[PDB]
Amino acid sequence: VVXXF
Amino acid sequence: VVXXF
Amino acid sequence: KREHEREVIQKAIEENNNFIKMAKEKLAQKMESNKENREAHLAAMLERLQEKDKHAEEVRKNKELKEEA
Amino acid sequence: MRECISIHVGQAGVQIGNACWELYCLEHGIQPDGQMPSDKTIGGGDDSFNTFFSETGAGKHVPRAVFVDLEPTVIDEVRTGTYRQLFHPEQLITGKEDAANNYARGHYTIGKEIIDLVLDRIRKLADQCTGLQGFLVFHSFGGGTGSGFTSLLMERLSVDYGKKSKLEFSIYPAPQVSTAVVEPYNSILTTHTTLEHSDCAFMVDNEAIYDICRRNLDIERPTYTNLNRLISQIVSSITASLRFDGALNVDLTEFQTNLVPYPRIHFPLATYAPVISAEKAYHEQLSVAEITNACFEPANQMVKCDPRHGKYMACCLLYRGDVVPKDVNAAIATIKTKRSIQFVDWCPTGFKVGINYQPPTVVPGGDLAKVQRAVCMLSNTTAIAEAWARLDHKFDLMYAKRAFVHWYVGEGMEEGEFSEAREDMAALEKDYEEVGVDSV
Amino acid sequence: REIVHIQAGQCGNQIGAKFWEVISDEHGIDPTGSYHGDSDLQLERINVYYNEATGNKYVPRAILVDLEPGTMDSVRSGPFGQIFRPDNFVFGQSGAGNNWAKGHYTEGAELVDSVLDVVRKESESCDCLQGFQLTHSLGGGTGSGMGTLLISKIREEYPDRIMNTFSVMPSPKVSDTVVEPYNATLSVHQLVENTDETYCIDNEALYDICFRTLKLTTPTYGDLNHLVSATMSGVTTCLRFPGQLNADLRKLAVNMVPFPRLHFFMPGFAPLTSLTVPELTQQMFDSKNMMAACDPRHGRYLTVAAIFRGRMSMKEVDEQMLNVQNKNSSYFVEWIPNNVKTAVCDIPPRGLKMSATFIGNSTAIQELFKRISEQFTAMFRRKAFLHWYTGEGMDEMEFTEAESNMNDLVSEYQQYQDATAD
Ligand SMILES: Nc1nc2c(ncn2[C@@H]2O[C@H](COP(=O)(O)OP(=O)(O)OP(=O)(O)O)[C@@H](O)[C@H]2O)c(=O)[nH]1
Ligand SMILES: Nc1nc2c(ncn2[C@@H]2O[C@H](COP(=O)(O)OP(=O)(O)O)[C@@H](O)[C@H]2O)c(=O)[nH]1
Ligand SMILES: [Mg+2]
Ligand SMILES: [Mg+2]
Repeated sequence: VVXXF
Repeated sequence: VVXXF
Repeated sequence: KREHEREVIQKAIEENNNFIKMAKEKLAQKMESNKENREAHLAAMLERLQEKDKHAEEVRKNKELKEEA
Repeated sequence: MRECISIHVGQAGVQIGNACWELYCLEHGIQPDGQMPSDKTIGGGDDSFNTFFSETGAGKHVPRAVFVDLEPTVIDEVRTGTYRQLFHPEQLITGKEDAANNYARGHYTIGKEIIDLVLDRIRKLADQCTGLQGFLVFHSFGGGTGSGFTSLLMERLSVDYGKKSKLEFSIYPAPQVSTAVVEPYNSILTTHTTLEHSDCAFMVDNEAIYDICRRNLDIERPTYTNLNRLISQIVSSITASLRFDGALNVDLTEFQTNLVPYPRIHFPLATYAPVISAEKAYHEQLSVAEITNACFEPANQMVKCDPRHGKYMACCLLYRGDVVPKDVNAAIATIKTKRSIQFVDWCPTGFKVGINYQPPTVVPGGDLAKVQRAVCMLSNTTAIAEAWARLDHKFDLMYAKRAFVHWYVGEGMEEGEFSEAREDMAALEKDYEEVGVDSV
Repeated sequence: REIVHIQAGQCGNQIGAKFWEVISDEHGIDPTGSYHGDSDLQLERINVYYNEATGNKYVPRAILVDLEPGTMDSVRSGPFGQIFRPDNFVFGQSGAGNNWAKGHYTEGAELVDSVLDVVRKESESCDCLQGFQLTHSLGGGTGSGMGTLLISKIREEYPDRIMNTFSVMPSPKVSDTVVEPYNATLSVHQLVENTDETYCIDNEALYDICFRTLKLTTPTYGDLNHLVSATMSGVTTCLRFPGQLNADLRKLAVNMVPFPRLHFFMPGFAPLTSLTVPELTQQMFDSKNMMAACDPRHGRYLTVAAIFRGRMSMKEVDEQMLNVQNKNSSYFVEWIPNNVKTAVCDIPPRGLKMSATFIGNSTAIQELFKRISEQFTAMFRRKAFLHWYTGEGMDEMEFTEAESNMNDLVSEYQQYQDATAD
């Protein structure tokens, strides 16, 4: 899954 | 009973 | 009556003295029993953490064999 | 002569101590810098107020007290507060790390680091006394310092002072302001340990005091400063006989004689009146006859007990202010008629009364109305045992699953110490039952 | 008095950094370390988390650690990077390719001695050190493996101080890494024996909150972290502001942990919008607002801390907190009376006018460990991926021990859930 702060 | 001379 | 008048007052001393005695003792026993029980709980804690330090070497000294082959 | 040394242990003990000594100062005309313009005996004195206050050269009246805590926050506020100048620094004794709501930490781990210093300072006060009566010890049942260190000090004081009287003011835990889930545990432990070292203990139930602040003073959510101000009035009533004197005054030790039939049955029930707001008190003055009646209304009790379902072993009335013998006598006659008030068969039914003409004062910005006359009833009723039962039930539920017991063992205590404390508490409830039974 | 902070690894240093950003704000501490606040309640208990350097500079008593430097330069380059004491940066290079073994035994152990040097520097300074709080993830290798090493190394030097962890549980919905069910079960094996109190931060819950509740089309890590910081400021409010209840780490553990092992908490926050007191109270006891993926109504509450922050009526909080215990009476174990406590802090968190932070030790937390153990035994029944570990010299038994030990913990939660009075 594509998750950057 | 409260009793002074 | 005079012999009895002394026996009564020295009985009171003996008993108030002994109250002070028992108390002083019952304290010193349960204060020492406490020191021992805590020192022990701390010792066993430090124990378990120090056998995790020798298991950690048996892992660093297990890999040190595998690497070299 | 007959000096009395107050010992304030832990937060509750200290904060209640603040309220009390502020109030005493307002009652004796003592300024927060210790100076007292009434006292002409400079440097010394024989007066009634000298049993709670020593004097110095400078003209400074100094509380015969010690404040002890295992952590500095609460006592630090005393050191910097309105009445800072009143004490001498050696009297305010602090640790660094508290007892974390742990009896074991208070009695042992942390307490042992400071017990000697406290006793050294207590001793230094005792040396100022021509004839010490004894000690008053203010503490919470629930705190770790309040419970554990108090037991330690009391045991140590039994040893260093033999059988000089030791009275407790013990704050009994209430859920509306409880700080620890384990307060039942701490309660049963200190009560057991202190039982044979305490001559007389006045339990203050916080739920009772929270109830009265809510109901009679219309305080929405009571604070500690609320409870303390009410509690102080009650303590003031009980110590009034020791700090004032007049023809009609009866010494507390006399009340003590009536109140304790056996050395273990030393927990009197306090009931105080009138607790009334300034709004209600305006234009409505309360009579000797009216406040006396309140004493038998359980809403005004200091511990949540029901004396009606229990039997009386004694009754004392500590009047202060505008009270005359004539009116008191008629007042009790009424209640002897209008109530039932069962006594055990082995006790007489007379009420021991004392009167101090010195009227109740109040603290500025207090919530309590300044009344002309007031009264504290001290009763020895079997119903007080209800307090033990509620706490013993709470204790029972947790120890069944040994819940939380591990924070105690880890500090050095045993399961045996628990079961033992609990057996004493069972005996005490049994004892409090045995006395209610009729004779043969 | 003083707490010493330790953040470790990618996740550890991210959530760690945000935690400081946030409470630095609440206490009115700028990125340089000066105070510019209005209220004196701010500096009352500042010493708990900050040292007072020369020039009235407040400095996070915080130690930063990693095996890759990647994350830590991001921090020093961050908004607050300079506030930190530069010496307290302690990062290796050899890294840990998300291998728990590399953090614990092999790659982490050469660096462990240098981290501990920095701890001692901060601990010797403490007027009264109460203990340590740690930030880290349980899916990775540095934070997971070397964090658990560190705890054990610190405990045997500070065995009577409190050990507290904000541990981040791994979920597939957030990391496609395959070995995470191994890393977690291995560190959880350490946590049960060596921490006093452990805040379970569940990513399945942080994602689901963000996607379901916050309607974030695609949630970022910073999105998840904005929840984590809200929680962390929430559960440490009582540690940092002059208060009554749970004012130090020990007094909290004593009120929260009835049995030494069962110390895994289910934190909650409200409002979760990112507003009334009866609404706050209900929300913070609702499944959706839980930061661990559990329905508390699937178990019983052993103990609970509730912290209400903001200007509100304390009578109302009192009546409401009694409300929810009465109505939900069945969900609180009988044999621990008065197990729910309530704090109230005047100072609202930044942005909100009033919040509610929840902290509960529920036997419903067993739901979270069961999910990890299903992910674990599925991979381990086949002995998959075990070369990455045994390679580093480990033993297959140490997996079983970690398996069976973690299974004991769940039983224990079920035991006390099924217990009764008389
Ligand atoms: N009436 C009244 N009760 C108080 C006060 N302060 C604390 N308490 C009660 O005392 C109990 C907690 O014990 P504390 O006195 O606060 O704790 P402590 O004696 O300082 O012991 P530790 O803090 O654990 O070292 C609770 O049940 C409180 O409700 C107070 O100022 N007034
Ligand atoms: N909530 C949150 N989780 C993270 C973050 N970074 C990594 N993780 C989680 O941590 C696990 C991987 O551990 P990681 O921190 O990358 O290991 P490390 O390289 O040793 O520090 C995965 O399950 C990630 O979902 C973050 O910034 N926030
Ligand atoms: Mg305290
Ligand atoms: Mg004089």
